[PDB]
Amino acid sequence: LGVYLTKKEQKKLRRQTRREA
Amino acid sequence: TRLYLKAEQERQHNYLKDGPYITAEEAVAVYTTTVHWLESRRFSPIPFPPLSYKHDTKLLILALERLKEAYSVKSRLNQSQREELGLIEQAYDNPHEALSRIKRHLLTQRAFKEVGIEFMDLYSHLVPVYDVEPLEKITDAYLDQY
Amino acid sequence: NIANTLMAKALQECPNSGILWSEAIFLEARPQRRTKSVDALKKCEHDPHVLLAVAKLFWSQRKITKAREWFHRTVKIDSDLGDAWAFFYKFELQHGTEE
Amino acid sequence: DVNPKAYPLADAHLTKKLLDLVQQSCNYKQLRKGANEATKTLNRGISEFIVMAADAEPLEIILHLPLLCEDKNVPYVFVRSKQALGRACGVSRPVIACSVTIKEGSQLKQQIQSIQQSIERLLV
Amino acid sequence: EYLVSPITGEKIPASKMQEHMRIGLLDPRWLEQ
Amino acid sequence: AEVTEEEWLSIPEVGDARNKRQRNPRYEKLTPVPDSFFAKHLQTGENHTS
Amino acid sequence: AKLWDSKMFAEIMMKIEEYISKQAKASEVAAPEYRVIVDANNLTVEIENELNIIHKFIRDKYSKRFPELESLVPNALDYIRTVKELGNSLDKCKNNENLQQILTNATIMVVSVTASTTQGQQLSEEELERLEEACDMALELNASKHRIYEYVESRMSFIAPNLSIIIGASTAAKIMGVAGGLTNLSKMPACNIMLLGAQRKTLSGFSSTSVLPHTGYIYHSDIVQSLPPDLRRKAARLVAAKCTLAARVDSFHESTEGKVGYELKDEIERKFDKWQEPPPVKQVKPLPAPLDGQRKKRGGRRYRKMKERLGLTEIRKQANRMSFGEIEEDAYQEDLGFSLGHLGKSGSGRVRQTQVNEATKARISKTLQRTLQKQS
Amino acid sequence: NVMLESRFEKMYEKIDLTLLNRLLRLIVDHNIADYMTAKNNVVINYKDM
Amino acid sequence: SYMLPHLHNGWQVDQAILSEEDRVVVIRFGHDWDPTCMKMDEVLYSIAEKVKNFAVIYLVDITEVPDFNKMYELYDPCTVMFFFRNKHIMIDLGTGNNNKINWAMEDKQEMVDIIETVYRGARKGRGLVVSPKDYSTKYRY
Repeated sequence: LGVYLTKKEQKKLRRQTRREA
Repeated sequence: TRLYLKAEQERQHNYLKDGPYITAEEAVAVYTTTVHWLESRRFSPIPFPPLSYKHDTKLLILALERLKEAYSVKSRLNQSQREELGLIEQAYDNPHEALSRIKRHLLTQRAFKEVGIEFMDLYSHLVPVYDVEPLEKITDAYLDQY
Repeated sequence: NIANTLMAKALQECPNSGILWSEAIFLEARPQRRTKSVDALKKCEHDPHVLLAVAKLFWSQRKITKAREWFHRTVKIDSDLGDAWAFFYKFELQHGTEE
Repeated sequence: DVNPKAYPLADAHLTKKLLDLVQQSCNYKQLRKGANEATKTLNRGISEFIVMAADAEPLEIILHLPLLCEDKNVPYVFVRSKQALGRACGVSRPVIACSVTIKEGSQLKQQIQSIQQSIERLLV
Repeated sequence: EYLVSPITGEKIPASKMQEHMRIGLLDPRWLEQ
Repeated sequence: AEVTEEEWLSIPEVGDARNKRQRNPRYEKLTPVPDSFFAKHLQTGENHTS
Repeated sequence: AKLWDSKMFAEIMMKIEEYISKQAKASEVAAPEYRVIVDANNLTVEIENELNIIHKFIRDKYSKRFPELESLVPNALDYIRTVKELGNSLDKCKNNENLQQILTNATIMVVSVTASTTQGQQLSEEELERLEEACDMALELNASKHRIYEYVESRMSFIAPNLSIIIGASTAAKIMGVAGGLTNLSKMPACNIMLLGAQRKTLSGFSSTSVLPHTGYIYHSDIVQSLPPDLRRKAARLVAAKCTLAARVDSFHESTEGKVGYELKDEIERKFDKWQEPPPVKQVKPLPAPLDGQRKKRGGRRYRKMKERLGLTEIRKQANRMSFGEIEEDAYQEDLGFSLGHLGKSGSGRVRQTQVNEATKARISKTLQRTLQKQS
Repeated sequence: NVMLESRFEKMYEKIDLTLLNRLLRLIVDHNIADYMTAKNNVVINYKDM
Repeated sequence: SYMLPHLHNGWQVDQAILSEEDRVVVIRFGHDWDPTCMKMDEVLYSIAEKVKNFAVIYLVDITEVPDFNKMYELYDPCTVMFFFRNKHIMIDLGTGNNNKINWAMEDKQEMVDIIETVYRGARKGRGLVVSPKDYSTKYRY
């Protein structure tokens, strides 16, 4: 089953997506 | 400055290991002299600054004005100076919360941040100049005025 | 240990119970960490001799002023049971000054 | 499996529900991560149930938690990996013990009661 | 033991998922500095 | 003279102790004094009449 | 009176424990060895639970002669020894050698100064058959506590092999006896294990940092004291954490050969010599080159606010103008050469007073305001 | 007549903190005197040491 | 002194002046054993890393390189010459001589001050720059 990454990497991944775009 | 602070380290370390240089006998003599004097003068002890004090803001106003006198003549400000002026002007804006903070510091604060030192040279001797934490300066000044 | 388990189960069942909360800190909890149990009991607003339990804890800690203040609070209408008055009388008779 | 000293060890069916409850309590600020904080919650009597991991190699570092739960009549259950529990708790580091505390009028009361019921019928 | 990668949705070894999350989110602009 | 040939190769390269925020500070902006001082100075220089 | 009769059963139990420990020196040259440790730990807990009440009785009975000394000497045994030594007449404090063996010179002088100004009155002979009896049994109970301390320290090579190697058996005994047993402290968080035997030492007009605050037996252990004073707290936390990690192992009697204890000691030493590792090589970046002619810049709300903060406020710009041929009285005696110029000057300027601006108001930093929020 | 003009040599340096606290508790309540003597006891910091 | 790079013959110093276009070449002519030259060859040590972006420092022993003594007047014990893109940058001090700093100074900030001023005036394309400080005295009092 999957795992639930924490809010720190939530913010990090959102920042990666937005900077990428 | 380096040499004097090395000598000061020597003296403080010597005091720490040698304990007090004042004997209990002379300490008792001085203390009993003082208490006899105060009782002879009928001096009532200074009370703690109450929560409801009529002159509470007046002393705070004087302390803030005194702390700002060091910057009254100034053209350019460093970061620490800007933060200090911000602290005094904020305490002027909200006197009640600032005085509550001061009372809490006077009642339950015993650990303080390191205070910087330097020296001003008169070319005869050296006068030490101590820099104190900007927030604690306000409390110290209000205490001094009271 | 059986008494400790029973006290824990009783606390789990209707923790708002004044008598159980008051008699937990003083009986089951050791003098170390009793203050934490006292605070946990004080988390319940009602003080049916719970203030008396706080007074007993303060007296155990040998705090004369705190014990007197709590007993005065306990002897009020909050803990108006006669146990608080008897404890206040005993403490005043057992006070260091007894004036 | 890996550790025979695993009494309430749960399988891969209600583990998902347990981790969902852990995440929801994280969103509600309703858990205390770490063995020490779980022990403190058990001592304070406000812990409702604690979940630990059977991957901590010296399991006796956390084998006092089931005894403390037995003393306080608190449900307790194991999992199969410390990394999953840690990541579900809301922190990256592997966690070997977490606790779920109380809240007045909690929206998680029904699910936490269901989890308490599910664990309590799995001891044997 | 297999887990599911939160970022790519692909079966991953359970032993690596820690450093997998450490390194699969490696910030792309870090590479230039 | 009695130091081994490898021990001279094992000399450690000393480094600085202070951190980045004290070795290499970001330039400290030097702002003017708030103008409330200019007003207060003249305000203190006005007297009453009675 | 009641306390002395209460200790009688404890005295008999301590005598039985003494007989067992003396036999332990002969039997180690159906009543196993571990139980002789468990019951001894229970007995030392009981003698502490009697020492506290006898100290309370001593404080209550001696408050008539000197009501302030308990607030100056926090430690129990120190209080019993001090009240035993000073006696009713307090003139035995000047150059007193046995006071020094109990009290710090600073607290010696504070208690002497308080003895000068005492409102207490002398005690009768009846008070001297109670307080001295209580002090004697207090010293006897302390002697019993140490005499079982040595035995427990000797036997923690067997009862708690993992915990007795990280901190040493001595501090191990000091932290297991006061915690109520290995099982008790196994249920105890490392944060609380730090404060085991943490004396609430009365600060003698000093900074609370000087007299170690929140310091426990683990902070006085040999392992932590080897480190510089700055790292000790950070070392105390780690060593207490690994101490409870070994304690939970020793509670259920695993790794009796000390493999987990050695592993925890290795981890502690690795963290210690990582903390003491010298700083690495830091490059000295050169000063930036002098700038070229021009560079393109952005502009918006941020640039507008920068121009507002650094813009010439009308009161500032009015002060720069300094008139001409108009002597003015030297304002600000403490530093002349500070003239406001046309600000408030009858030479020229606006009829209305130059109103103060609001953009130039002093402001505190974000992190400093965060400190203000947390401090309150 | 005789007239003496001197100064207490090293008066500031030779002030024992605990004795100062005891003297200060006479005129002011204990909390403020303790605050004073705690403020006096504080780490002095130069550029490096 | 000994730490800074050294030039041994006449060709090397001319190359060092020529082998650079985007910095300033600060050459300390003199004798590294001189008490005067050793006074400022440690100031030039303490700032060699700082001014790496816009300055390179070479040392020259006039006895080892007796080719520029007559042309550049190498007869004071210590001399400092600034070159930019193969052009001697004259600098106006408080002293009468405006082609060199023939005295060893003491403060590590003033020398960086002078070097940066030289670089700033050389990017514009000047031949004589003006120092910030005045050396018609020593400000001793």
